[PDB]
Amino acid sequence: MTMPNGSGGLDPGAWLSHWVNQADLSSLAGRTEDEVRAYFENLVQADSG
Amino acid sequence: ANNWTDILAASDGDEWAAFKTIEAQADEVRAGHQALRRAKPLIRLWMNNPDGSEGLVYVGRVDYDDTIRGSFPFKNNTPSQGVLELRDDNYLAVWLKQLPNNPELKKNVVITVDFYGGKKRWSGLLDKWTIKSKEHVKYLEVTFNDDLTMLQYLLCPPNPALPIPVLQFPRIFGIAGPAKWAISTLIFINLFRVQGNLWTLPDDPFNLESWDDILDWSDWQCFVKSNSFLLDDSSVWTFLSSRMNPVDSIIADALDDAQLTITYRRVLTDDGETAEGFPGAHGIKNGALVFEIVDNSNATALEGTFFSGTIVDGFARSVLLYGGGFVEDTLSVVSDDQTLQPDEYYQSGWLATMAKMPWLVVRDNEWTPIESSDLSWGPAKNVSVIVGGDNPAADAIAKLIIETTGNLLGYFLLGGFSSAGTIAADIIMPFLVGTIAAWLQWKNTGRATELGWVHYWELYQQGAETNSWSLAALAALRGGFLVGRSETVHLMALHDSWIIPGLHIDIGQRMGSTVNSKGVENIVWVNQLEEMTAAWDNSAGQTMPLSWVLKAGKSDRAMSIGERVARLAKKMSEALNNVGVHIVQS
Amino acid sequence: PAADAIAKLIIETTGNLLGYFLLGGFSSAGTIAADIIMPFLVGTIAAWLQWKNTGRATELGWVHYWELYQQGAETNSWSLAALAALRGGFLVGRSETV
Repeated sequence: MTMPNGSGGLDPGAWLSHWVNQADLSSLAGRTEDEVRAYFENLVQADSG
Repeated sequence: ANNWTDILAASDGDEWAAFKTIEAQADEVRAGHQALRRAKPLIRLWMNNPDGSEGLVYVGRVDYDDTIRGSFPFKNNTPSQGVLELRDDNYLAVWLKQLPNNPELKKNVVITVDFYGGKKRWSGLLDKWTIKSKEHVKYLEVTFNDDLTMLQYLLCPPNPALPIPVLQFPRIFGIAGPAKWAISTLIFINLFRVQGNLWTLPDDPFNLESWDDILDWSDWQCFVKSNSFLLDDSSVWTFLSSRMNPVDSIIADALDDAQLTITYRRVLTDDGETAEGFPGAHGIKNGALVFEIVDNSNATALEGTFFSGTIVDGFARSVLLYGGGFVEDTLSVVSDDQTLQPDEYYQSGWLATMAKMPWLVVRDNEWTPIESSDLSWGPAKNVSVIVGGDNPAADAIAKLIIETTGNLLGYFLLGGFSSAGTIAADIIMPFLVGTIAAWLQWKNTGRATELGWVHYWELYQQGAETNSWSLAALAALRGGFLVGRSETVHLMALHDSWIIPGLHIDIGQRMGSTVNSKGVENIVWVNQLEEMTAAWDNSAGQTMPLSWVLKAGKSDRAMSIGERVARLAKKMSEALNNVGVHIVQS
Repeated sequence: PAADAIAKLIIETTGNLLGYFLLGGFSSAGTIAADIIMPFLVGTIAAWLQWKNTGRATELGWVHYWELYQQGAETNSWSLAALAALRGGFLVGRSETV
């Protein structure tokens, strides 16, 4: 379960790749209802179809 | 630094007298080593404070001569059970028996067994006790669980920094970084959460300048010590994912792949011991547990380590070389090995084994101080591994609803359902759930080359977290290839050998061993130490002095059937919990 | 299931998205939406029940095992009976005499 290379072992295109923590653990407390709601509303607004 | 000329002058020019002086010094050093090896253990029982405050409170001490029998194993990254049998007239046995019905006492008891003046310590919580009758003679058999069982009851929620029954986003928690830092950080975040999430988490918990100095950590029962994200020297990274999984289950695969060791130490400040290197390390209370991830094997290091050797030229240094995609790692021998010796090897009174320079080779021949129980080797099994299932990046339910209904509405407004002329844009996504890039197959070229024409083909591997391979493809493949590999395990019993377990060699540290069997006399099997049990029996019938049994290396093949069934059952239960929590409601 | 059942995720989200679309939300971001992101939050809203046994903590003391995840006999019933599910979970790691 170890990645011999560095951060390049992660997949940037994964579904939850934006939520993988590396050293920004202060952002965990920012994952409340309002912020997640705004993020996903932005995505749905940007939806192309 | 007494030179030969100085010693000869002190002996008045008599070479025989000078050499007798040197021999006496060597004899006194050997006698000190033997006394350290044969020293009795110190067994002490501690309890929680009856008023409910912090700090373990000293209950008492069990004499080694007053024991009936005892058995304490130290295992690599695995919980172990310690067993202590006492006579029921013993005062600590009486105290333990009165404990369940004593309303003035807390019900948790901690045992600490100290070897070599506290240098080696086995500490653990009480699991149970049993009053057993051997021919109308009653004795108390007391079972403790070692302090690595706390990681089974520590679990990582999707958002450890937020209230659990309110909103736990995202679905799983994923942390990526240097291996030691990430494991220690996961443990620390869960410790913070379970202690109360009272304060705000900084970016890096182990950047000690981020934590305020006014903060009080004395109420914490467990601590984790590690270097910062930037200062961590772990060569390889790791990705750890969890959806309410236990911490030990989360970190087992990473620890195995990086050959890392979890070391626990219960800091008895009543003995004068102190701790440093973690937040609040100065105000910790008596009997507080501290965890540390260490690299005792040094297999992933830049300079490599010793993976093999022969009794006629010692160990051989090899370094890991990673193939395409870093899934496969082979060993390349350092032809001109010029690694400097550790500075600790030049210090008086040092006995430990440094990770960078293993030294302990245990030889078996006609005149051997040990007994070798069994040495088993088995080749690798499966050339290729398949890991996968569904790929959420392609057919997540949110996509399947929103994007597909938008595409269908666009097609409808263009008039596709009125007449087939219109060209659609992905209106069939719900029909292809689990089919687009849903798998990862890797064939281990090195394993195939080592195995040959006749071999087992492939194996499907399900990870500890069911939906994390898409997040870390490489980590999933390496964890899958952790299973069916070449396995060597050797059992030793050190009866009166000069080897001092814990002092000369520790858990997770590489050592070589030989077996007096024709064809492999010269070969040295180099494995990282995995188990060592200290056991004794004071019974009149059979009386066994305190003896150590080592198990170097690990093998699923030579593991007993009961142990295999238990390990499989544990993994199956964890996977069942993960699948059940990943179930989508109807 | 009371928050992200598949029936909800389909019908309610499709209706909300259609209302937003007809108002013109995708034409220009000015419109304020009403829960068009429900499928994105599956398994995250009120999905857990955590209970700390104060009596057990008082019995045990400063040093104790922290927590345990428990799966019920019926995997989709805790939302129907929270209290029963919590008591069934606490049935496991208790003081035992035999």
